[PDB]
Amino acid sequence: QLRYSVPEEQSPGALVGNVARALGLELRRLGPGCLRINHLGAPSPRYLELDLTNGALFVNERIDREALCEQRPRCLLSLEVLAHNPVAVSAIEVEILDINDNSPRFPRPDYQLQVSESVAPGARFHIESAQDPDVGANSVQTYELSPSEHFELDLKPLQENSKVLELVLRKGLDREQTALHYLVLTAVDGGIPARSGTAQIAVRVLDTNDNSPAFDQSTYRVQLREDAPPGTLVVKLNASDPDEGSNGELRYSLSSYTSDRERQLFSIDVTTGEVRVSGTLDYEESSSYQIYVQATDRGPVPMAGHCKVLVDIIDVN
Ligand SMILES: *[C@@H]1O[C@H](CO)[C@@H](O)[C@H](O)[C@H]1NC(C)=O
Ligand SMILES: *[C@H]1O[C@H](CO)[C@@H](O)[C@H](O)[C@@H]1O
Ligand SMILES: *[C@H]1O[C@H](CO)[C@@H](O)[C@H](O)[C@@H]1O
Ligand SMILES: [Ca+2]
Ligand SMILES: [Ca+2]
Ligand SMILES: [Ca+2]
Ligand SMILES: [Ca+2]
Ligand SMILES: [Ca+2]
Ligand SMILES: [Ca+2]
Repeated sequence: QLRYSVPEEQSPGALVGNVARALGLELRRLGPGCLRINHLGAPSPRYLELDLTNGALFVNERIDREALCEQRPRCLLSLEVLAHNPVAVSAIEVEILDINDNSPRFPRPDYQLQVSESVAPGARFHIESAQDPDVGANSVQTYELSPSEHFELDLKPLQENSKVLELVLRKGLDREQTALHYLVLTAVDGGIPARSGTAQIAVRVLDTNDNSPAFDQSTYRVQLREDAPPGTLVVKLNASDPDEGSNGELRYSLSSYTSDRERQLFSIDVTTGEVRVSGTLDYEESSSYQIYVQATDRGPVPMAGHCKVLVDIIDVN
């Protein structure tokens, strides 16, 4: 047939071709109503018009390839040119070229991802692909991710013109270090200049009980007078747990390894961690005491920290 290529979205009056010269048709053989226009085997609006004065085919209306052909790779208008004296029918095909007049667009602007802190590196997360109503090179080609030490993208060709996008955990997460990672995902087409679309991804690091309680010091040394009354404050122990909520909540207790006698002599407060004197003290009975104290989590798997209190009884009278 006769074939022309017209880029979409040209303003009316743009020249397509010289039809009369191409088909060897004298202008006298052309008249009103001599141009028929078809799309997909059905008649269509006057996207094109033929000038009877110079035999030129030109753009008569806005031609939007996206509306016409959507995602189909080829966009073709079928024309019939009708001549008389003698009667002749010439078929013309007009290809509508795609331009990069659309940007890549994600279905949503904001995405939220929940990842447990225990999740090990090399884990992979589904992320939704962007869409670009253009075709070929003008459609989505590459993705890039905002700078992150923890996450990277994997982009793989899948079919003819679509790709698989995967979010990959490259480095371990630590909620105590950072609880929320802000990521921007950018989709880019292959048009020149390239057009972009972005989506925000918020990565929330869920807490695991991966920290055990810890005292400021391993060992405490205290001098206690033997005549110290019961309820006397021996020492205030401070333990801390950086985990979240129940996982960082501590209860103080004396270790089971402590002797029965010491439990009678000494007591510790479960919440505050104040070690106090319970029973009367005798330097003759004992020169020293060794109290083992532990602090425990309220997490699903309770975690513990330990320290030793060394009590020096001071002789009186
Ligand atoms: C525990 O913390 C309190 C509050 O700052 C402080 O007064 C006390 O000395 C601390 N105890 C120890 C053993 O450091
Ligand atoms: C759209 O914009 C992004 C940055 O926002 C570019 O990286 C891309 O190449 C396109 O120009
Ligand atoms: C992602 O970022 C681009 C460029 O900052 C915005 O234009 C877009 O709307 C989204 O916020
Ligand atoms: Ca268009
Ligand atoms: Ca287009
Ligand atoms: Ca595009
Ligand atoms: Ca941690
Ligand atoms: Ca934790
Ligand atoms: Ca903990």
